[PDB]
Amino acid sequence: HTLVWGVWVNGVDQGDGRNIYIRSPPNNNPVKNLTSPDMTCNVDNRVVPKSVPVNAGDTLTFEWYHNTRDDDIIASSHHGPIAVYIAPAASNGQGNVWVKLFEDAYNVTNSTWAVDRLITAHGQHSVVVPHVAPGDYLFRAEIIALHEADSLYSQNPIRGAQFYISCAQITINSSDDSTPLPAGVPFPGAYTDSTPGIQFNIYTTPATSYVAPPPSVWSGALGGSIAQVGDASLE
Ligand SMILES: OC[C@H]1O[C@@H](O[C@H]2[C@H](O)[C@@H](O)[C@H](O[C@H]3[C@H](O)[C@@H](O)[C@H](O[C@H]4[C@H](O)[C@@H](O)[C@H](O)O[C@@H]4CO)O[C@@H]3CO)O[C@@H]2CO)[C@H](O)[C@@H](O)[C@@H]1O
Ligand SMILES: *[C@@H]1O[C@H](CO)[C@@H](O)[C@H](O)[C@H]1NC(C)=O
Ligand SMILES: [Cl-]
Ligand SMILES: [Cu+2]
Repeated sequence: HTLVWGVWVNGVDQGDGRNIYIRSPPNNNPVKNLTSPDMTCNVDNRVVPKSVPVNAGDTLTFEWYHNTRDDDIIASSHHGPIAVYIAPAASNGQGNVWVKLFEDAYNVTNSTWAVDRLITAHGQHSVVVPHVAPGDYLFRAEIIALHEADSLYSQNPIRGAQFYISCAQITINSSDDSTPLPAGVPFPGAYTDSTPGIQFNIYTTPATSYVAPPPSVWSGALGGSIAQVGDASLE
């Protein structure tokens, strides 16, 4: 169980964003139903009042918490990958609009899942804002926890892959638009019971074998990290 508190821009904390620039759900409960509209931006998907300003090139940092800011972040059992997508806010998540900007499953060297490292990075991970058409966007951060993913939720509703999904409202101001945004995949829709990465047994299968659900990272993506950029206790 985990939620997003706010975002940083170029290492500058933008302040508490809950129900403000984040479309926050009432709680940190997982989404599990792959066909639910809840797969779009979780269970309380609606325009919230503000939208964070950025430029192409900027480093946008998501910040997750479990119960309170800079706490244990998310329970260690919840091993899994992490993705970020983007879409035009016009679409409100609907249609085939979602383009992936980032992916991190398992790191062979360090021998840690993305989530493992997110605990260590005080709940912070980042992407570099791409050169798309200025305007309003949604950035969808997605944690998949696989602690019960040896079953499918459709066949057993008290197990299955767990999605922790958070949509941030981001306004891109300065960009030259050298890589305009493509069409994307829909959510719900893009993940099924048969998609790879959705059913997987982390107790028997070695993490090295894990393949994250498609789609692939779009070519116009600029990376890419899971690491603390800010100190929240300093404020
Ligand atoms: O460890 C491997 C084993 O895991 C089993 O699944 C466990 C998870 O390991 C465990 O982390 C998970 O814990 C949940 C708990 O079920 C929730 O009820 C609880 O919900 C809290 C929330 O954390 C709070 O922040 C919020 O304020 O309130 C709610 C209500 O109390 O959150 C924790 C995680 O933080 O429980 C799972 C099952 O109970 C697998 O099932 C097993 O197969 C694996 O071998
Ligand atoms: C999953 O969501 C779909 C779409 O809202 C709904 O028809 C279905 O009842 C849900 N299934 C599970 C068991 O709930
Ligand atoms: Cl859980
Ligand atoms: Cu949980």
